[PDB]
Amino acid sequence: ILPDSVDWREKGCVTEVKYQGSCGASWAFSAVGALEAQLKLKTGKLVSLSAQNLVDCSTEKYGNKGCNGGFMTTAFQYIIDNKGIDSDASYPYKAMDQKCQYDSKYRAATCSKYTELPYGREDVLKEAVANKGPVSVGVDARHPSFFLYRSGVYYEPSCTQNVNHGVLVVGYGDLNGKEYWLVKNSWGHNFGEEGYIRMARNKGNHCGIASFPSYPEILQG
Ligand SMILES: CS(=O)(=O)N1CCc2c(c(-c3ccc(Cl)c(C#Cc4cccc(CNCc5ccccc5)c4)c3)nn2CCCN2CCOCC2)C1
Repeated sequence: ILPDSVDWREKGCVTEVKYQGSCGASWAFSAVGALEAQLKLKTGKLVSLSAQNLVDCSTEKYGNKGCNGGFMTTAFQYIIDNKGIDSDASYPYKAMDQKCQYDSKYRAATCSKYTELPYGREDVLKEAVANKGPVSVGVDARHPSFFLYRSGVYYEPSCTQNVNHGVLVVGYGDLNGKEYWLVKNSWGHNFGEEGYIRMARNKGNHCGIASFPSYPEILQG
């Protein structure tokens, strides 16, 4: 039924790794990354979407607090309600809270719907990654080992299933008997493997990778 390995970068569905800096905007980068892939699949164009638009505009009404944190689910609902999100090129990332400056002239995507997956189900997450595209997730990143990660399949014995950092699952695989999730972070290219981390998969929802998964869709019409 499902492929043993997936890597959506190979289909040209994933934009360059971004750098969040001192603004706690991982939630926004995680949401735009998932939508960028659906935009590519639908239109054939790969376009970075504006994380800053989410930080500045998907705020208290959506239970978000910009650089202090937020949620991918309500970021998607903002895009739905707003009938768009701007390109990153038109509305670039400044790592600061700003006045909402959404301009529909520069709309680069819409969102038709989003779907939340069941907590802790790594099987369901695997299916969504294979059959839908990259999936927005949270992870527990409050361990020095995460910040210091350079390469390999990451396993942190003190990790919890409680999440605090948004990332994007762009694939999965197995390196000689160690299964992993292929994860895009937003701490620049100097983090991990060119901005990516391979995180232990089917090890009991390691670091809460499958705790709160969601993905958007852009439908024909
Ligand atoms: C602990 S937990 O794991 O048990 N869990 C408690 C329940 C929970 C968590 C996450 C979640 C999923 C994915 C991510 Cl990436 C994050 C995150 C994060 C993050 C990223 C950067 C910075 C901070 C710092 N935080 C401060 C803050 C204050 C105010 C708002 C936001 C952030 C947090 C959280 N989803 N759900 C369920 C949805 C809750 N609802 C969201 C609203 O309306 C609809 C319902 C966390």
